[PDB]
Amino acid sequence: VRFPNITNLCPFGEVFNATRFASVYAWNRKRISNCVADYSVLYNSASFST
Amino acid sequence: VCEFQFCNDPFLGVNCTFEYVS
Ligand SMILES: *[C@@H]1O[C@H](CO)[C@@H](O)[C@H](O)[C@H]1NC(C)=O
Ligand SMILES: *[C@@H]1O[C@H](CO)[C@@H](O)[C@H](O)[C@H]1NC(C)=O
Repeated sequence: VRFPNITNLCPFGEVFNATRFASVYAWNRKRISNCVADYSVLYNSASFST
Repeated sequence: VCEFQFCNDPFLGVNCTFEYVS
């Protein structure tokens, strides 16, 4: 099974590992488009409570 | 591919879903 190199990945690190977060009243809404979205880090990582 | 407002007659002098720059 062969596919192109897994590059041009979507920057989930700019969302989950952000230095500053918004309030719930007015949250930050980042558009994620035109990429490879790797969710294995978010799913398997033990840093998340849920 | 933004919802752009263009001039009545656009020229060059001398909501977005896609963006790319070379
Ligand atoms: C945030 O950075 C840490 C650095 O130790 C990394 O282990 C973690 O997976 C990163 N979180 C995300 C969502 O990439
Ligand atoms: C962007 O689209 C939404 C939904 O149609 C609209 O309510 C909003 O006013 C638009 N923003 C601009 C700058 O056109």
